[PDB]
Amino acid sequence: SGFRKELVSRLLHLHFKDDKTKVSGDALQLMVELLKVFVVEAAVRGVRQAQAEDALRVDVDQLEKVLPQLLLDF
Amino acid sequence: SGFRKELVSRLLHLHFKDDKTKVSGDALQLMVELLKVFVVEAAVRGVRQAQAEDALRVDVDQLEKVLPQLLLDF
Amino acid sequence: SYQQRLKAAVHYTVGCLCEEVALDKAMQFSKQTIAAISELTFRQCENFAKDLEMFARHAKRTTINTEDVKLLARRSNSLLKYITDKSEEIAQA
Amino acid sequence: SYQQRLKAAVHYTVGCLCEEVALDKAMQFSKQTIAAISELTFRQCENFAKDLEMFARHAKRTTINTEDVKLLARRSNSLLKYITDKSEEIAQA
Repeated sequence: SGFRKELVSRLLHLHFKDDKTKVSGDALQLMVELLKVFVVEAAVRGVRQAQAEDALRVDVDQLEKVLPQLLLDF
Repeated sequence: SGFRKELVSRLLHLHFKDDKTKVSGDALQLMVELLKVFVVEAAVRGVRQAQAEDALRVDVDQLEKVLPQLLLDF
Repeated sequence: SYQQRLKAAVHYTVGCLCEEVALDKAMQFSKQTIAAISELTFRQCENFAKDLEMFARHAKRTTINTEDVKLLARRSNSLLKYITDKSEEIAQA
Repeated sequence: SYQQRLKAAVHYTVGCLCEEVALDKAMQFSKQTIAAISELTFRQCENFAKDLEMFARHAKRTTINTEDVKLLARRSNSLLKYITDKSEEIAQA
């Protein structure tokens, strides 16, 4: 399971400032892996936090606590 | 009030990986300004947080709350 | 709608990724949590994109390469090793 | 001791900066707070240094320039404008 290259291409291109900007094929595959890691880190840190406070599920409260450090690491 | 260039030079050089690495004079002046902004943002956000929770002074607790967002902006 | 469509595609992949972690860790996610991570991931792409674009142009290039991308992962040393090891596999392809 | 000396110099400048903000905002800082900001600023220089070094070498240079430094401030658009406006003054010097 993971992101499709085409999805990742569209996501990046939405945000480039200059219409000349392009992305190599190699780079694009790396970005696919990096986006996956980001999501899994978010999910795994969410779980740890829920475990730590003994909740029944990862709710948004638990997520919100782990985001600041998440964003720093990425 | 601000940082002396010589101080900033030594601070950077302490942490370069390669002994060849140098810093232009222009760059060094910009870093002097940037370091000052960083410190003033820390201080000002600390004050806002103390105000928000109606404390008598900025204590370490209040500071700690603003650091995650501070580090993200820098 | 174009961006709504891209947001839905991300949400679906995120839902899949979260389901896999949830099973692996025997812990449930609220649907609001999965939705939040989806929104987070979409926004995070903006930052990745612009950064990559600036890093390429800093090296006087208009097309982003694997160095620009590894620079992006410089932040945590563990993230650095994972993106460099992932870039060795991809190179062997 | 060399690093102790650099830490003391930073602490002194930070104390001065904080005093000036404290007066301007009519709010007091604990001495522990000023010390924490000092420590924070010292650590932050490590991150600034290594990043600058990587950004220069990404552009195949061994001496850091103002572009490396403006890249460092790319993160917030307000920080970006402040470091670019500060770099116009310095250029006029």
